[PDB]
Amino acid sequence: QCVNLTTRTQLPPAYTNSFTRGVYYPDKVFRSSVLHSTQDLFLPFFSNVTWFHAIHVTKRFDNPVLPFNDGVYFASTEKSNIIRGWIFGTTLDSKTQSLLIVNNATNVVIKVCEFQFCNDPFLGVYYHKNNKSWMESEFRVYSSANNCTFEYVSQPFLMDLEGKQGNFKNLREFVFKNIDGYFKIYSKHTPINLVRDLPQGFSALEPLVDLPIGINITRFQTLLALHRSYLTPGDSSSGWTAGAAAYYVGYLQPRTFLLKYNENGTITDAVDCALDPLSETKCTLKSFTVEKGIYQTS
Amino acid sequence: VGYLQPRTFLLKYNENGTITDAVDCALDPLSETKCTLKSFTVEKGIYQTSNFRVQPTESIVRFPNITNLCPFGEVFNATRFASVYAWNRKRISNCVADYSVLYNSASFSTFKCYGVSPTKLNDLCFTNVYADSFVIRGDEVRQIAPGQTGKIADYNYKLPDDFTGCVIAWNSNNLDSKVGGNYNYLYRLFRKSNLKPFERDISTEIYQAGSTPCNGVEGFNCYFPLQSYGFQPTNGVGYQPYRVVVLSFELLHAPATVCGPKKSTNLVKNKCVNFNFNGLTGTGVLTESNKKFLPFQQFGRDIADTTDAVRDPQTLEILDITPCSFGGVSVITPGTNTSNQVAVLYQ
Amino acid sequence: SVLYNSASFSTFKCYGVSPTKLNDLCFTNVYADSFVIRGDEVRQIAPGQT
Amino acid sequence: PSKRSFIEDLLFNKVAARDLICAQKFNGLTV
Amino acid sequence: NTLVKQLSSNFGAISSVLNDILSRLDPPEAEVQIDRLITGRLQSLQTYVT
Repeated sequence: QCVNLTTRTQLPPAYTNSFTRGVYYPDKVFRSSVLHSTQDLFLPFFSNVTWFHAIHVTKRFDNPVLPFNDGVYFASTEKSNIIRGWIFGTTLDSKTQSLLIVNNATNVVIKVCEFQFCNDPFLGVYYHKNNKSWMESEFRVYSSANNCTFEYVSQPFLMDLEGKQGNFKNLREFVFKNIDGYFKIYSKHTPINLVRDLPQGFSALEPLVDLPIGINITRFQTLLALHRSYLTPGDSSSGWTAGAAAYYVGYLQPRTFLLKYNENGTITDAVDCALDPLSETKCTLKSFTVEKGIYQTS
Repeated sequence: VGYLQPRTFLLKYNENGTITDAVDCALDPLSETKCTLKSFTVEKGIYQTSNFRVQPTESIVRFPNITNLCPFGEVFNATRFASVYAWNRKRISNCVADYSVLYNSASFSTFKCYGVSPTKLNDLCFTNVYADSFVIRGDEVRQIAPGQTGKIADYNYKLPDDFTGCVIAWNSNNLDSKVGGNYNYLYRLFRKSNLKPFERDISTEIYQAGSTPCNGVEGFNCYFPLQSYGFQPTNGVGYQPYRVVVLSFELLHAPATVCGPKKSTNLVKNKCVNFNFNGLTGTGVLTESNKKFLPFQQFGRDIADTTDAVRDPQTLEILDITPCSFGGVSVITPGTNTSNQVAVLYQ
Repeated sequence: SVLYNSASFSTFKCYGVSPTKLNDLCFTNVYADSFVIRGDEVRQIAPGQT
Repeated sequence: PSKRSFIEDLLFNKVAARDLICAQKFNGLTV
Repeated sequence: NTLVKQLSSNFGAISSVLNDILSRLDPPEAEVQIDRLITGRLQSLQTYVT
């Protein structure tokens, strides 16, 4: 029911840099061929975020609990479906209504209930020897669900639950915001084809859902899934493998961003007005290519 | 027999205090120029006037068709609700939301809509309608307000500062009371923290008061945070229970399909006609647009912060709006001392 | 804050200062005037009345 | 067609909604 | 360009379009916003004329 995972080699959290990422659609007004400025929470450009690996190779598996603020950006580079869902809570002891958004092999379950989380919640697929097929088996998350208010179940889909190689074939960008008790989730998918590091380019995230949870979120954890084989040493709590995916978590900050709209009505260029005096001058003059000369700022 | 019309008349008063000369400044451009210059003597020259504004002919109101009606018998006339600390939340969508049904139903006591007029609830469209129903005391009615004092507005319910929604409250002394003491409704009293706007809490833990650690003991300085009520049909008017329902909705934001009883009529373009879309009213000419919108937007603006493109909530098409007031009008006159023959010029 | 958990009032009106901002301000010359009136005279105790 | 020389011609040559003139005409700005 | 961009400023209002304010609030409540917008536009026009 509630057990702890062992036999792992922890690594120091590496630091990487983001190349223009963390821009969504804060407004619902169509704008094209016009430069608009607004004050919202966005990811700082050319900053420094963390990178957690997950290569089986000792292996590498981490599942920490990070404090929630006013906007969390999640960039998941996956190729065999490793990162499953999310759990948002405050105390996590059957005392405060916690949110659980899990992506099961059949449906997607979004439940706002006072769950009793164990010391290490996760999921676990098993590989049979008599029949070469994968199927979800272990579900070591919550022990019981007492009071429940919001429960949503998605439509059945198709999932092979089979691990495949061939570099990162999927990139999922998520943005979670908490405004007046409402949880705004922005989601975007991209069929990438990179080896590692951070995907370059620009991507404007679209509004996915707005759940009326009506609760306070201070901490969040990423519920993941392991894969066990038919020749696991010992019991089913130490012979599991790592995986093949990566995830970057970033905290959004209320910074002034200057947007450049094209003829398609989509955001194609973003400039952080609070990063450098040249960027401040560009945001004040509403331009992107300043010539030669002196200028007065703040 | 003649019918009078509201016209702008220029009157001349002499030393006797009686009317001597009257000029109808709403028929000829010469009279308009005389009224602008405020003098009967007009010199030879040219003067600009108002722009050519095409008068509207039709007024269309495009709204999505609704085939359902929101239930009002279990919201404003229910027989069993919940407490204030655990208010019942309901989602209202895909139905006709009306406000005139509150006059021929139950007898309500208080009804106030903050952020929106109480006469445009049927003309405007609602987005994400959330109904929060609870029961409080008669003396705690004034505490339920966007920004007030009291323990109910701090440890139970909480309203935002820029709240744009309606709040109704009606007495129910013969529904949530009994002669043997009613203890079915509880309210939070002891808490060491406030509450964010639109937040629910159902914590039943022991509150730690003072410098004495409680941790489950139920004794001195360890009172229960949830205190019961005392509704009974024997006290005064200040102790009777009151059912309060708060309806929260967004005005002009996400393309919702709720709205009210208004539906779609006809669609006419290439003419200066009035158009109503999701409550937003405008006057202009509709033209077949070419730039599509986004699957989360409804209206469109530009550098002037004006509605330039609208989305039809019927065929999911985009239509551009153009102002039907175009053209500069000028009047050329040779002077009143010469003759009376003005020339009209369009630039 | 110790007046809500021990007694119940009918009208609490603070003119010149919001009730939600009475925790970070300082009071000078606190004068308390208590009296007893009727139920219809409660509206007569306000700055600028008849 | 005019009465300009080579230097004069050189000096002369050296000097809805989305459109600038159409958007300015909707607010009364005329040239 | 400045005259064009000044039309987007609300000058202390909820929106720059008068029809957006007249559709949700009654004229007795939007009169102050209309007057503020008129004063701002008049000040901008006076500055441009100077």
